[PDB]
Amino acid sequence: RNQQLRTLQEECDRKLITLRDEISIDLYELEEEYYSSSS
Amino acid sequence: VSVNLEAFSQAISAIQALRSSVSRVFDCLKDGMRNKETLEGREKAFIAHFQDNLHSVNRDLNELERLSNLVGKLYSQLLQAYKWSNKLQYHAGLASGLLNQQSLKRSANQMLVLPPQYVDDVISRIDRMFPEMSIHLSRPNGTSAMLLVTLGKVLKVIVVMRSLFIDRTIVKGYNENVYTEDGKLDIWSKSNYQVFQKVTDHATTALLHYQLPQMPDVVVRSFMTWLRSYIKLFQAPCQRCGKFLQDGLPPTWRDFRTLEAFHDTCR
Ligand SMILES: [Zn+2]
Repeated sequence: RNQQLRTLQEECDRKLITLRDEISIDLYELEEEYYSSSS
Repeated sequence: VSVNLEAFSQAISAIQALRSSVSRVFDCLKDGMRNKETLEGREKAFIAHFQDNLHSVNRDLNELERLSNLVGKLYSQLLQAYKWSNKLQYHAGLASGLLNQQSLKRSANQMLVLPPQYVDDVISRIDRMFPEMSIHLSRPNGTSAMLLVTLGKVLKVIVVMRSLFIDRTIVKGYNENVYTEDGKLDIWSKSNYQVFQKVTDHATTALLHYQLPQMPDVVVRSFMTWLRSYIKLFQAPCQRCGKFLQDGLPPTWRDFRTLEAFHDTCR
């Protein structure tokens, strides 16, 4: 039971970390676009 | 070796100087005394010029003797290409320096994504040089690489990158535990001493200062070049006040582009 639950936890954390990195790159692009907007 | 090249060119100019100074002695003696209004003044001028010329001959002979004490020991197409290659290389170095000092580019506009393998290759290339710095990459949180740069028995720098571009740095002392309880890097800490908090501040200005827009290899290489100069902490005195200690601080400021020690109060 312990080993199965540890594997599920590790899968969830790898998914979250990769999500954070991709969202961070998108945030960088959006920050450049929004702050450098002329308006 | 290059020192023999410089000593030989030096002594070439020494012989030319000796020959011309001897001929200058005899040429000024050929003309004879000039007029120069006051009689006392003309005697003084002639004597002074003759004495100066003789002294210059003696100095040139002495310099030639000193270089003697210090001296050590189809085919034309290849040498012509060699000479022209060195000429083009030096010409291009000077012209590139003059032009990138004064660029006229105002904006990038007209009218980050990298494999982590590339980051490891770049940082291992930097770690191969500077034999007193060891850089140990790890990735505890995703693709953002975290670096421990140890530096002599002096520093441990924790550099937190983001896509092969330095983001944050924390400088701690040698003994200081940079690891947490679980043996991961302590990315968020301070260093219990005044000196290393000052060097964290100077390192953040260093990563704000060395900013090329596109190419990041020059940035990390130049940051490590600047960081390497901190090995003479606690040994270098300040180049403004001479002393080692201002308010109990060593000179924590290694100046960019001329790595000289200063207390930050001495700017
Ligand atoms: Zn000072």
